[PDB]
Amino acid sequence: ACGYSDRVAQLTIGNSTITTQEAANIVIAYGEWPEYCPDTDATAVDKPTRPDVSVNRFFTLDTKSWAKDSKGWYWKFPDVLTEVGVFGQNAQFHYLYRSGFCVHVQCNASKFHQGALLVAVLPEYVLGTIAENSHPPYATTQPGQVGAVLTHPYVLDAGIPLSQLTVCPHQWINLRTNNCATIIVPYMNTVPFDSALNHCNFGLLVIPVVPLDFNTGATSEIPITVTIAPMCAEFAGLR
Amino acid sequence: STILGQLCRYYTQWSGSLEVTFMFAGSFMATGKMLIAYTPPGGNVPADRITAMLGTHVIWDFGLQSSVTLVVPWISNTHYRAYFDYYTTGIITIWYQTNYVVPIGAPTTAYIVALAAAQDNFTMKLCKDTEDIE
Amino acid sequence: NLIETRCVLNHHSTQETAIGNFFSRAGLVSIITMPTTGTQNTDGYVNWDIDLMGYAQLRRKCELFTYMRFDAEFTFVVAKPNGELVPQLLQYMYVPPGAPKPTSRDSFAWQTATNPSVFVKMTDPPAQVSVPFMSPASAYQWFYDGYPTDLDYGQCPNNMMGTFSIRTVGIEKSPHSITLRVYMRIKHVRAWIPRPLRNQPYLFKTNPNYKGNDIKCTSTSRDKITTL
Repeated sequence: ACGYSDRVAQLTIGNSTITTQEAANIVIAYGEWPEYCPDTDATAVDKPTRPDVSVNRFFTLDTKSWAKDSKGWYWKFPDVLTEVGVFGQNAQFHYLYRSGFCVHVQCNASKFHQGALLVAVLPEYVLGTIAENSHPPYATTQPGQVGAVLTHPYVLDAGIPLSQLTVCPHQWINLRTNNCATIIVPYMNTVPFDSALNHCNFGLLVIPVVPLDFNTGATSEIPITVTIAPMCAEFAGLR
Repeated sequence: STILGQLCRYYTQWSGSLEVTFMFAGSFMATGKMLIAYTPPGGNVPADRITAMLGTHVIWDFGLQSSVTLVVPWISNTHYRAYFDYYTTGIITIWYQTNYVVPIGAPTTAYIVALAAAQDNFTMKLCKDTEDIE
Repeated sequence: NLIETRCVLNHHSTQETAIGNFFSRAGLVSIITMPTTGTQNTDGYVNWDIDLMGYAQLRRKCELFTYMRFDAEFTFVVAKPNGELVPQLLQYMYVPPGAPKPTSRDSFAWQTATNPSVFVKMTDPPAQVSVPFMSPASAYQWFYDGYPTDLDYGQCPNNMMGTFSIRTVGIEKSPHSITLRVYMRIKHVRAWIPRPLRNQPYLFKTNPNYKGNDIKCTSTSRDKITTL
């Protein structure tokens, strides 16, 4: 998406701005654009709440340091922002929820660093332990803002090959070229409005297929900043 | 130290918008992001980087722009004695969004120069000899 | 081996690969046995929850997708444990989701009109029926990254497909030992969201847990990157 030799821009949304480079190479999940839920009897006697106030802006998650041995990271949506800003209290005080996303991933490194990060989105990202029966904890199943680290990235902590994750809206980050990705994600469920707390419609993964390498003496940790922007986010109160 | 900060001392009231600029001077080989955040008048000072990201801010990748500008929306001063200022002003905070990154051969410590000034809607009234000299 | 002979110079029909034909064909999903008396048959009835994650072969095929909608067709092959057929009358009752299941060989559950039952003699050719898309949601889903309220993590109850109550008709018990094979065939298939294929032995019906002590490589290994 975004890489060297692209006119630097300054995208502003609400009370927030990010200096990101304009690169018309954005990933649009399953060839769809985030829209406003089709008429469903539930929001016919209870119109959907669409806070454009401090909910439609640019949320920046605490950067993550990338070292030679980092195994990967992941975030659950909407869980990640459930605890963040009005996007939290709004998604909580309102039973039902529905929203799409502009997901931006970005590295900062020298032209003497090297590494390859795969960035994909996976609907219904259920995980499994090492086992006897035992469903994963609540702290790793719904990590929130901080996210969680992958333990066995080869099977994606879900008994399924990483080698095949590109069958999903992915985006590569090859320091040697670009240094940032962008993904448009449309709401995906088996019902128009689900529960903003119980269910996580999808998971975001940032895995380093090609480890980070440099010659000692150069910054040993590469930052990986992730900015999130809700698109057409509605909420049903039912009152 | 600013021409503005000084010329205010020669007046009593004043109000308008200001624009603070930050210019990174490090080596052309370093990258990294800073989080410039404005905390409005009467507002609580950012607890940490995250609590400040929810307020009016600007992520500054100085790896892309060697300079960036913020604009204070509005401030007001109504000077009185008793000496106190009916100054309605916000605060500014610079946070390390990401760590400072540099390859081998470039200085591990860079500098930023801050500059401000009034915008076209800034005004002043009531002159009064300053207390800058002796 | 690798006999590089006989090259196919004609493209094949895209119909083959069509999800419809991929997920077609009837298949054995369950085998129930009601011998006269031994361990679990001093009763004379069986309650089988329509379970698809029964045979990993079928399951791994589905797991290829996140959400799936479809109609099913069931056929009942019945004969004694040794292949012999006798003139024994059978009753298969379909217990719809959120409906009372037989608990006794004669629970009133067997008389309830809303629980559709099918009658057929053992000599009669196999009984066949089509059970719709019972899900309350727009489609079944093999994965639910959430909670339905933790031990109940990933469990989606909007998938419950119903239960089949088998048993022999008659006040008395049946003198014969039975063993019926249940075949199921998906009709009208539609899939959304294709996900990575399984590459670790399955360890549970309800989740995707894998033996983390023994993680297997998707592709065999070789000596050198050049030995071919």
